[PDB]
Amino acid sequence: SMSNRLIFDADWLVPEQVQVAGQAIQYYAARNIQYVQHPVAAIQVLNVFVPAAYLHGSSVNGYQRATAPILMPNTVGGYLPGPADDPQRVTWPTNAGTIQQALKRGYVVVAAGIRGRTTVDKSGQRVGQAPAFIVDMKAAIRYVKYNQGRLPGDANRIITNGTSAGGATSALAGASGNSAYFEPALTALGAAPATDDIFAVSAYCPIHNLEHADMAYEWQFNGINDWHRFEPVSGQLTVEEQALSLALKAQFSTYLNQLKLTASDGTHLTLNEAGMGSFRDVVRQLLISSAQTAFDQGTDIHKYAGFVVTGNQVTDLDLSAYLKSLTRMKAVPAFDQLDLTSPENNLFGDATAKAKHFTALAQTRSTVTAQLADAELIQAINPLSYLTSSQVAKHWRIRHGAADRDTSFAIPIILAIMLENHGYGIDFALPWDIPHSGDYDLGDLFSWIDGLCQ
Ligand SMILES: CCOC(=O)c1cc(O)c(O)c(O)c1
Repeated sequence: SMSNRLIFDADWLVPEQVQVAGQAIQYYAARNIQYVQHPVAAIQVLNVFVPAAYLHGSSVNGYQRATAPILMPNTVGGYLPGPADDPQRVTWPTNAGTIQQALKRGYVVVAAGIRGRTTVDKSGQRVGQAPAFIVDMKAAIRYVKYNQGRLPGDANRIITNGTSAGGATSALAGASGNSAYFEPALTALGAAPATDDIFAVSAYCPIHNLEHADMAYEWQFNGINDWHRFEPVSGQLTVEEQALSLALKAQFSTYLNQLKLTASDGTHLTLNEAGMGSFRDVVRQLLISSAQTAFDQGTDIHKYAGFVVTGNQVTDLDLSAYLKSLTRMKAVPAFDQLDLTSPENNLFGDATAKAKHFTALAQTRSTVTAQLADAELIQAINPLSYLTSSQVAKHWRIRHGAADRDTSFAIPIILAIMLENHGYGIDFALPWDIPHSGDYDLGDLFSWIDGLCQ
């Protein structure tokens, strides 16, 4: 209700510890904070965790109570609801281990719970489909920022983190700070009256740019006709699927070209009608760079086909061979399925429709009665749209595993290039033989954060 003043009180913080890696880590916790006045779902609370030193005058890793970074991780996966996390948490889904490490690192952590596509309200009405997830994420950011100086850590040093859908969530938050589009939703929630622009973005395999992901996917996996994706399940593409695949691949050239992406010197990155060109060379060079890094560590990079090694250097790559050994994960279309059965179909549904299309192609060739999601909505939840009406985070670190087949490498790469083309700081890589996952390189992530904040 409006009796909730959204005022944080450090006296709520109570001491706890967690034994991790030969050390007990001392911290304080304040759990289940209602971060908006008018929540529609019980999941809409946030936890706050604080290195013990910050309640005793002391410092950790060069940070203090007023200066510490605020890590805002989320537990969002598959665009499902992400409960408020907790270093003591051991039920799926959780990044408790990351929270432990971030506390050890001296970060304040604010783990907000976020509605997802399956979330329902008191009556059993869906209230977690787009753009609920980013609205909630923003509402939690606003809470923190409204509470600057009551809440430990620096609210001008918020750094979101997330994996997959959670990665897109982190990314979208960094891209869309103070976007007018979300104002009516936040106001309807009674979120705190403060800004929601953040400082830095960490994102692992962000499943974003959803309305172009079908094109990017086929540009990559066309020619590979068997797919493999909890139960082991697999199929073989139909002629119809193959038709869509070939068409989706072709269309990707047209989309990619109009982006006007450029390389470091200044060359327009392009593709011809057959999907070949300087942009494909960039993808290839990034995989080559990923393989070299592993090679230098004594890793057998020939686990996957295609790599040319000359002496001690990965000099080239047969991209098609690699992709064939990587294997295709999703059928066609990969994201906007024609029978509305994908997570993203469900994501774009509403209180009325469980699922919608979000591309012209899938709406046109729909095998089930369906409507197209609002064009402004699709646009609003795509990070890329804010780079080409908001204040954007200036610092980004993006990772997508070279063994991750959940979305085309082209998706994170486009994001990284746009960021770079437009003057943002951007640390990008496709970590060798890394599957769909996140938080696997915390030592480098934390070092990157420490580079920004100290
Ligand atoms: C399965 C874990 O990762 C996900 O969050 C995720 C989300 C999506 O929207 C996807 O399309 C996907 O392949 C994975």
